[PDB]
Amino acid sequence: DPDQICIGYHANNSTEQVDTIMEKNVTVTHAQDILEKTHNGKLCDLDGVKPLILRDCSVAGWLLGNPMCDEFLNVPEWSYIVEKINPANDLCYPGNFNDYEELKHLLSRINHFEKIQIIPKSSWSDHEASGVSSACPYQGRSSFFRNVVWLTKKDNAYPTIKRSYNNTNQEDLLVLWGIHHPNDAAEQTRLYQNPTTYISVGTSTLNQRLVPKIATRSKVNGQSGRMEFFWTILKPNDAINFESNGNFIAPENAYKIVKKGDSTIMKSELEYGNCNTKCQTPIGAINSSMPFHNIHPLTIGECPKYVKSSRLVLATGLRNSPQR
Amino acid sequence: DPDQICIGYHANNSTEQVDTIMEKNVTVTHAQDILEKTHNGKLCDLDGVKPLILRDCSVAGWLLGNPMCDEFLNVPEWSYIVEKINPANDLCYPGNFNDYEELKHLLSRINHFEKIQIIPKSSWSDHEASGVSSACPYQGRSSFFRNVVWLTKKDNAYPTIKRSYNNTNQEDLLVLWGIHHPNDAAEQTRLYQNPTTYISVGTSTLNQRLVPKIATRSKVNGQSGRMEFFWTILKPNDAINFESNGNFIAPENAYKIVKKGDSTIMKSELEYGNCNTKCQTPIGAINSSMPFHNIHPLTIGECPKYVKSSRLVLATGLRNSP
Amino acid sequence: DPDQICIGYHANNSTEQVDTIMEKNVTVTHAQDILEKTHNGKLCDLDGVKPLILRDCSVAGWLLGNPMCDEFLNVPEWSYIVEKINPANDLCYPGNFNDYEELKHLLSRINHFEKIQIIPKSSWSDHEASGVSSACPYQGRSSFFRNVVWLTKKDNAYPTIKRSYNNTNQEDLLVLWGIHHPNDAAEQTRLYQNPTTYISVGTSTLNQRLVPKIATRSKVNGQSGRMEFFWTILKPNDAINFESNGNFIAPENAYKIVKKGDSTIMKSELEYGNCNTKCQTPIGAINSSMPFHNIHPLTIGECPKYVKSSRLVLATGLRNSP
Amino acid sequence: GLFGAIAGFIEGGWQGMVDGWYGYHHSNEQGSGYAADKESTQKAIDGVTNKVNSIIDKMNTQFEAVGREFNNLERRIENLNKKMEDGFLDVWTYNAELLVLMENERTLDFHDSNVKNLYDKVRLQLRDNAKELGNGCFEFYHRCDNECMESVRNGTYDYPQYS
Amino acid sequence: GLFGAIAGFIEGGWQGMVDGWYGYHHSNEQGSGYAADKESTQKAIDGVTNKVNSIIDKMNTQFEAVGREFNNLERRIENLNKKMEDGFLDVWTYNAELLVLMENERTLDFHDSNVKNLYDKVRLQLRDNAKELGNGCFEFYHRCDNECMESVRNGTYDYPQYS
Amino acid sequence: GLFGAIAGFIEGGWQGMVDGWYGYHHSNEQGSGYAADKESTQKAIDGVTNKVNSIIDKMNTQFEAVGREFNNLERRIENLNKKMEDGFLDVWTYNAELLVLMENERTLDFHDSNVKNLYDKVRLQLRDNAKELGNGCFEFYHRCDNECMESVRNGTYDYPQYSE
Ligand SMILES: CC(=O)N[C@@H]1[C@@H](O[C@@H]2O[C@H](CO)[C@H](O)[C@H](O[C@]3(C(=O)O)C[C@H](O)[C@@H](NC(C)=O)[C@H]([C@H](O)[C@H](O)CO)O3)[C@H]2O)[C@H](O)[C@@H](CO)O[C@H]1O
Ligand SMILES: CC(=O)N[C@@H]1[C@@H](O[C@@H]2O[C@H](CO)[C@H](O)[C@H](O[C@]3(C(=O)O)C[C@H](O)[C@@H](NC(C)=O)[C@H]([C@H](O)[C@H](O)CO)O3)[C@H]2O)[C@H](O)[C@@H](CO)O[C@H]1O
Ligand SMILES: CC(=O)N[C@@H]1[C@@H](O[C@@H]2O[C@H](CO)[C@H](O)[C@H](O[C@]3(C(=O)O)C[C@H](O)[C@@H](NC(C)=O)[C@H]([C@H](O)[C@H](O)CO)O3)[C@H]2O)[C@H](O)[C@@H](CO)O[C@H]1O
Ligand SMILES: *[C@@H]1O[C@H](CO)[C@@H](O)[C@H](O)[C@H]1NC(C)=O
Ligand SMILES: *[C@@H]1O[C@H](CO)[C@@H](O)[C@H](O)[C@H]1NC(C)=O
Ligand SMILES: *[C@@H]1O[C@H](CO)[C@@H](O)[C@H](O)[C@H]1NC(C)=O
Ligand SMILES: *[C@@H]1O[C@H](CO)[C@@H](O)[C@H](O)[C@H]1NC(C)=O
Ligand SMILES: *[C@@H]1O[C@H](CO)[C@@H](O)[C@H](O)[C@H]1NC(C)=O
Ligand SMILES: *[C@@H]1O[C@H](CO)[C@@H](O)[C@H](O)[C@H]1NC(C)=O
Ligand SMILES: *[C@@H]1O[C@H](CO)[C@@H](O)[C@H](O)[C@H]1NC(C)=O
Ligand SMILES: *[C@@H]1O[C@H](CO)[C@@H](O)[C@H](O)[C@H]1NC(C)=O
Ligand SMILES: *[C@H]1O[C@H](CO)[C@@H](O)[C@H](O)[C@H]1NC(C)=O
Repeated sequence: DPDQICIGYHANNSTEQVDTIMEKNVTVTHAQDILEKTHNGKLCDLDGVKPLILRDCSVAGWLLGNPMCDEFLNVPEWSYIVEKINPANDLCYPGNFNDYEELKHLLSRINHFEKIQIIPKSSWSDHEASGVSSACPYQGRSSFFRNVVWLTKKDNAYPTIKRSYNNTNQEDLLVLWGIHHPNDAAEQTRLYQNPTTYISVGTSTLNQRLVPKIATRSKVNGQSGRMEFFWTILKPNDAINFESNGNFIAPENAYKIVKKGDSTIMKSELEYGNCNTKCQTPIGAINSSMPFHNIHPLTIGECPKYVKSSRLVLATGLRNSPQR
Repeated sequence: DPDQICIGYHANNSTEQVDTIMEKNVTVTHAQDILEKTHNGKLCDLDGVKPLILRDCSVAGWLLGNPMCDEFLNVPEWSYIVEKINPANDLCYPGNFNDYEELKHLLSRINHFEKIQIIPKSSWSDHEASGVSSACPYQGRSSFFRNVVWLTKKDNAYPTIKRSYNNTNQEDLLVLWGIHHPNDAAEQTRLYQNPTTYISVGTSTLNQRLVPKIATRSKVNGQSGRMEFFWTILKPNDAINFESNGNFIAPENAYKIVKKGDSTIMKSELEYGNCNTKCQTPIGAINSSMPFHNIHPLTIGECPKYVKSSRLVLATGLRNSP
Repeated sequence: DPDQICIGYHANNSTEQVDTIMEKNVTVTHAQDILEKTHNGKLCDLDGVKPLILRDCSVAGWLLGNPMCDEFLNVPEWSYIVEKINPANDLCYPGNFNDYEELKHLLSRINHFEKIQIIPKSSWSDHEASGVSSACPYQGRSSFFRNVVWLTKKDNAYPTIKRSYNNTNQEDLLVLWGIHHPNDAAEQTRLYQNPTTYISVGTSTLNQRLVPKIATRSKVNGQSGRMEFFWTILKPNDAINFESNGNFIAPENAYKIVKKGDSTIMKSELEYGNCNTKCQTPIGAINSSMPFHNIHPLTIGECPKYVKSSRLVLATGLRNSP
Repeated sequence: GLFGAIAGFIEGGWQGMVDGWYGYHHSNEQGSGYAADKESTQKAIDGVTNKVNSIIDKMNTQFEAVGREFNNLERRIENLNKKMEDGFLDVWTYNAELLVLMENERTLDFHDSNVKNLYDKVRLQLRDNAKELGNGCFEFYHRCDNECMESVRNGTYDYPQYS
Repeated sequence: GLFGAIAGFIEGGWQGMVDGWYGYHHSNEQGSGYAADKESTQKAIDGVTNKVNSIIDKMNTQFEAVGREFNNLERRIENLNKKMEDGFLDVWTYNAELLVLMENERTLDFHDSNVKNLYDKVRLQLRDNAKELGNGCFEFYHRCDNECMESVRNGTYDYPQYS
Repeated sequence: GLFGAIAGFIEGGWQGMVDGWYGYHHSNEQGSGYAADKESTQKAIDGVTNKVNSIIDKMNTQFEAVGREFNNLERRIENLNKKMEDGFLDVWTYNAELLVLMENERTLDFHDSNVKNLYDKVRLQLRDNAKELGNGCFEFYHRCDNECMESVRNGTYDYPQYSE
């Protein structure tokens, strides 16, 4: 019965496992998971600011004002933009948006537009401004883009247009306009009278002169004609000058860039989730204090760091071997 | 006299050396090399599939049908494509191939074409279709690209051309055409009659109107004129529409994209090696179970991971001291 | 009182601290700083070769010969090029330089040009060649770029220009030309007589035909007209051919590329420092034997490796006791 | 493990010691019980906590993928973009997984070392005054009361007093 | 080495032990013989095998260069492409080389630790019944036959009997 | 530290030993004094020097940023360029910082190990002839002069002679 002192270490009922280089599944007394693996599956407000959910509209359909996209005529400030992979409501009248991807890039740094009328539809005296197409229906009637104007001849005449707009606002202005590419020579004269036409556009930096391209093309949304759209950023105190004797899709409304900051165009099929988050991904929001996550590489907000790992666990305690 | 037991460790005759952070060339009892440093110096079949070895032809020369490239009129399915750095047989008639690199990129995902006729020579009733150049010799006589047609005036007239081709096949179709840029105004009227010409091309997505560029140019392959070539992918059930009143280098043949998968365009001066491999580089094939190799960064097949290392040896045994 | 031997380790007066994973600010007997954190704040010669300091001029103002940039009419060999973030003297006559960034990229591999005449002013017997603009002032009077020539009508006519230059030199030649985009139809006839004009340019590889664009534009540097500039590399033994009936900003001088090597275009507000270095950054030179530095990511010369660290210190000695 | 203590010469851990990571079991005439060594436990807690923080903080400036969009004739740069973003993600996934593996190994060995050091601390204190059983226990030659046991744990055991 | 056993208090290794990485040499009245310790050798074989595989597997998802072509007016993106690909190749070359260097160091130290632990296992078994010479050998005070040698190697040698 | 010697059972270091990293303090009839161990100190200098050289050499082929310029309609590739260059700088900054942290830890434990090994080297020589105090010192039973002290440092201590 002599007295004794022993040296030992803690054990418990933990079944937590960690990996090392030389062994896997080592049971430890304590461990710390450092990987967030769950999300709420929703699109939420970011730090109290609601996203712009484009629903069935594309960026092009919104900005040009496809009639199907009237929900988005005057959107409020946003935190990020959500777009579907293939939005149904794009360019109702078939064609293309020149430098479309660069334009979308600019959007990733914009939080709020203020749309303003720059050239009133009423102001066209010597031209018809009511051009419509069945490619752009609204309430079952042929209509047109809301923000630009289809000008055609009046009294078998299309006099040369000379119109200027001076940006007297303190903000940069996004201006949109287009050109119509007709089907044939007869269509050209039927719409615009003049057989040979152009649009010239000038600012302090822009030097554009466009000529319509007549070509035989496949029907798209019921039309073989095409519209090609252009954009520019008009600086405060600079003016834009349009000249045309036909095929001109005139600006009506332009966009003041009123708020700039962090934004992104997120590709997602999800709808609005009536929720708030600090960290958003295209497949759901993250509410976590973990340093890492494996939800999705594309995030915005105050987020954990993304890794492709299925599991990340640090040993904190010691090798768990209770006696028996 | 007293009994004794000792504790010890293995030593052997090994001369295998490893490196650590604190010391180099440590002799160990056992080591494991994990770096493949050898290749066979040949271009081989990849898993039983032979590559397309373009020899002295380029992609452009093959696809447009430079007469010097007739070996490649209808190639079979390939595993990868091998092209020389500067292939001598390219655009026989001088000019350029529009978005050529973007086209070559598409090729990196294609394993087989099936070439088909889309506009027969016989359809040209009111134009001459026999145009040739000494820039494109065949058997040393003036000829032309096999897959496109040089249309010129007939009876001092070049009426407006209107042709459509609807892709009724189930595969995507690679369509090629061109424009001829002449030497001067007199050459323009001599070949095409009309002094001011265009080529309009439309599909569901394409809206092109080309106009010839007359300029004074250096002779290349004996000619100062130029041809600029264009391409599009015509989807099943879409149609391509051509209109022109001159300078039109029309499609004759186009390519059905009948097999897509893993492929690449390998730049190499080597030719076919009559061998088979699971892993190919531009300088030779690899046959290895090592996890790493240092042969070449560009590989195709089931390959080890490339590193720039000259040596990678893992210690397995212990320090071996004499 | 009986004898003893003890085992111990070195301690000293060192206050040097290092960090490990498990603890920070460990006092050690010896440490080695491996991070250079200082520079001299100057722009220096790189190993005896002076940089080209463009002062208030851009690359475009230098090459075209903006009259404000006469300091740089014939610069000697350089080690690197320094340009301000926003140089005051760029395109005095407003417009743009086509593929400007691709040109500047080429410059980053050139150390010296020799400027040569390719079309003498004596060539222009049937056109006026004295065109100037208040957009390009020099000594308070309207002037123009030094290296190109503004041709206008003479005796109410502008006959078709045909000019050729053959590169008989052993070096590649950088050739610059421009087109003038006028304000309106009346200006077009006032300057060039011909209402519809072109510039065609041909080499063995270039095939260009430019047409001016009339548009109503804001005044920039007092002018609403615009000039657009173009460039090409003319190979030895190749020739360049220009043709125009108006709006042509003709070459006078071009640049032989005589020395190629490592160079760079550095953006900096700093002036020349009358010093010599082996390693230069945009904010100052580095003279160090440290393996790392945190001065600036963009460097030229024999330099340490850049890292974003504020501190990098290796422990060499042992934990130092108080 | 590397230091031979944990699951080594000390066969197993004690579920009865809920007090800390390392410590003592004593048995004398007054009774028996466990007591955690506060010094080694705290030092280990600090070390491990600092490690967890260090791992998190170094990863701080990780790559952040951004959505970029390209058209049908920008396929080369689209591919470059994708391989670039995938490339950085793979690098940072590797860095995280490897660091955790390597540090988990070091953490387990750190505990093993601390246990061995605690054992030696007692061994060098007691010297000839106790028998070393070889299983982590010491059998005293003299009587050691609760105050005597406390001095061994304190690191103030008085060897000449009992020799 | 870190643990002081290999090329340490045990000066050299044994050519005569072809059987395993660590073990025993005995010399009693019946004669002498080498014998590898199966338990410690196998444990080490497992650890080293797991290590090698982990290294191969962690490097599994690494950058693969892809051939991309660019025209004469695409030099900037051509250079960007080249630097990006070279950039990833340099990162993974560094990773591979460094991991091998670090784990080679750990591997040799692992063997060293295993030898020290083996020696200690035997030291704690024999205790007072044998003299440790300081060269890895123990000199028995009592007679120890071949079966007695085996109980030492087994870990079943009982102290109470020979003291 | 991991090995229990430095700031462990050997409580503090010696200001008095300027001659090397590790060594001995003797005190006999002839006097007292510090003596650095040549073998272990040299081994450590070599190990530490090679480590330093290795760290530098592995970082030798690191990413180098190059100035590239883009126009107003090339913002996407400009941004791609920026993130690529920043990406590699962040990777290599991480590599450099982490490697230094990890190797610093190893360096301190390396010295700790060297001190413990040196102590054991003397322990296994002296055996029964010295009393182990538990603080790094060995109290002799027999008298050990300057020449006897040297044989301990050399590793040529003759145990059978001093048995007594
Ligand atoms: C008037 C009518 O119904 N005509 C029948 C033919 O249909 C017309 O075919 C033309 C092309 O030949 C156009 O597609 C016409 O569609 C519109 C449209 O976009 O909806 C009609 C618009 O009012 C017109 N808008 C304007 C401002 O001009 C628009 C444009 O002209 C074109 O889009 C420009 O390219 O065209 C369509 O009504 C029909 O083809 C024929 C049977 O083959 O029978 C005609 O009675
Ligand atoms: C008619 C003749 O023999 N002229 C002699 C000159 O040679 C001709 O020069 C012209 C340029 O003026 C062309 O280079 C001619 O070459 C071809 C060719 O490419 O080989 C001949 C082809 O038959 C012709 N093909 C078609 C479809 O028209 C082709 C094209 O016209 C051009 O390529 C279009 O750009 O031209 C060449 O034979 C010769 O220059 C001169 C001596 O200097 O003597 C002339 O008698
Ligand atoms: C001759 C004169 O003083 N006219 C007064 C008008 O000023 C002129 O307005 C025109 C535009 O119509 C130009 O801006 C003129 O500026 C120059 C220039 O760039 O400096 C003058 C140059 O001599 C001329 N150079 C050449 C080679 O032709 C140059 C070019 O024509 C243009 O740059 C081409 O785009 O133009 C400017 O002096 C003024 O507008 C008017 C008041 O409204 O009063 C006129 O008397
Ligand atoms: C381990 O013990 C805790 C109580 O301390 C208990 O919550 C847990 O369920 C136990 N685990 C088992 C029984 O698997
Ligand atoms: C332990 O690891 C093995 C692989 O070694 C794995 O298959 C298994 O899922 C792990 N056990 C668990 C998660 O319970
Ligand atoms: C736009 O209007 C302002 C205020 O009248 C004026 O100062 C400026 O010159 C105008 N801008 C242009 C480009 O004409
Ligand atoms: C080394 O020894 C092994 C036997 O263990 C033998 O197979 C091999 O051939 C030897 N190599 C020599 C002596 O070079
Ligand atoms: C290591 O060994 C190789 C091959 O024998 C030799 O070439 C090299 O110089 C050695 N490196 C050293 C000793 O650092
Ligand atoms: C091509 O032909 C198919 C089947 O005849 C037809 O349905 C389709 O509309 C055609 N495509 C075009 C663009 O005319
Ligand atoms: C530290 O000690 C060294 C001599 O070992 C001496 O040269 C130096 O001046 C001292 N530094 C101090 C006290 O700051
Ligand atoms: C340029 O001149 C050389 C020498 O006279 C000649 O051989 C060459 O063909 C010329 N190049 C061109 C394109 O005319
Ligand atoms: C040491 O690090 C601490 C935080 O870990 C920091 O506050 C302090 O500035 C550093 N030491 C000194 C002496 O500055």
